[PDB]
Amino acid sequence: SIRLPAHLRLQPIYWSRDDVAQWLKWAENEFSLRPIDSNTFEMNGKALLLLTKEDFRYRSPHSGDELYELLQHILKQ
Amino acid sequence: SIRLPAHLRLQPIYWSRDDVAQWLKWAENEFSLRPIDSNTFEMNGKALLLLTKEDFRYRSPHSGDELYELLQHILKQRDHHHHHH
Amino acid sequence: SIRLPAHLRLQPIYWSRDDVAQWLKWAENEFSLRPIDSNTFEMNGKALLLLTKEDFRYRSPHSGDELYELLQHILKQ
Repeated sequence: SIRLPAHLRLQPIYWSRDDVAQWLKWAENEFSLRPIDSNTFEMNGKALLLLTKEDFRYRSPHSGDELYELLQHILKQ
Repeated sequence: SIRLPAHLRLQPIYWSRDDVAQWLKWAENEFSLRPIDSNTFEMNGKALLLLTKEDFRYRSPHSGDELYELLQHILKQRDHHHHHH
Repeated sequence: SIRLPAHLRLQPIYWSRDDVAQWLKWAENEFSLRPIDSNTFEMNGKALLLLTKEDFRYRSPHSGDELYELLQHILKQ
């Protein structure tokens, strides 16, 4: 299953810039992804929700698609 | 959700150049974007609608994707406003 | 038929990042595919299951569709 750390259980639309960075770090560890510079997603959650999947892919060629789908899964929960 | 001020809740095609500037200020605040220069898009809404996402990135290296997609969301909202029951 | 080697019979959701790489190595040989880079999917099984078929196609222009359907077959088994 997919369970977020307590500090990230709020809806993504409320995530701060730090929350987004924490989410990226959590995802890296939970899914064994290649590390990326969190500054590639220089925004909060409300802005993150505006990005298209292609926007995720160009920011992270190696994990963007997974991160986008992970976010969709979180929203669907 | 996303709610524009009254003077901007019209279809973007009806936005004046000043409306576009006001939209940028509203967006910067609403989405906590890095400071957007007032000369980023000196044109009216009809003109803004002709730009591509790449154009938004060139004009706003820091917030182009956010701004372009925010405009897409606004267009979808207007479409729903005019076509729902 | 399609039979996974003993070390890959555990459910994909439990695959480690190395297991995913082992699956790719097995698939390339079993299906006579073009060479698959061992880091084509830098993630574990939980992450692999979140990707879409389009993502597989982008990651592997030569075999992504086949690998995605192979995974579905494994999940159905």
